Amino acid sequence: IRGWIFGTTLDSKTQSLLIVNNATNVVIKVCEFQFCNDPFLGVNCTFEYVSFKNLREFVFKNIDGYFKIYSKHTPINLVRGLPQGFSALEPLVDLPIGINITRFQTLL
Amino acid sequence: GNYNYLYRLFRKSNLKPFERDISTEIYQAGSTPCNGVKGFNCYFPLQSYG
Ligand SMILES: *[C@@H]1O[C@H](CO)[C@@H](O)[C@H](O)[C@H]1NC(C)=O
Ligand SMILES: *[C@@H]1O[C@H](CO)[C@@H](O)[C@H](O)[C@H]1NC(C)=O
Repeated sequence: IRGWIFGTTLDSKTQSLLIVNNATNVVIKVCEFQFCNDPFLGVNCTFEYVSFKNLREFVFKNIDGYFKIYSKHTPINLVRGLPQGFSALEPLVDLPIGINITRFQTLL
Repeated sequence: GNYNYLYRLFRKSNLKPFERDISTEIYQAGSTPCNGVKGFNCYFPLQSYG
């Protein structure tokens, strides 16, 4: 898993947000995009930003035109599903994206 | 008149706080689907102060 897309129509006549994770970099972008019918990662611009054995956890929420990201990392044993235990996610970013959101999709 | 400056006079629903929306689809003002053409109850949602 290496990115996400969020929006109302997700492409075409409305704005949407893209996130991509790129080995050492991260890229975040907003546009009236026209992505693929079946998106991929491997071998306009009205906002832009740049920077089993493990479980990565995230929360995405949109409030007052800001988009808030929280995250956590942990090692794990359980192969089947989310492990019984406890840790709390901590804030990464609070982005002034302004768009409306209704749908999302994972990139992998 | 200067027409570089525009305001939206019609929308489907009110903005959420700090919501931004640049979309330019034809506003359907009534019963009939507009399919991206102007007409009776089918309007461009932007206007200018001029
Ligand atoms: C992806 O990361 C590589 C390695 O840092 C970098 O060369 C490349 O420019 C990044 N992609 C973008 C869109 O900048
Ligand atoms: C946000 O987008 C959805 C899907 O198009 C729409 O139903 C809703 O009315 C929009 N919300 C606002 C506050 O405009």
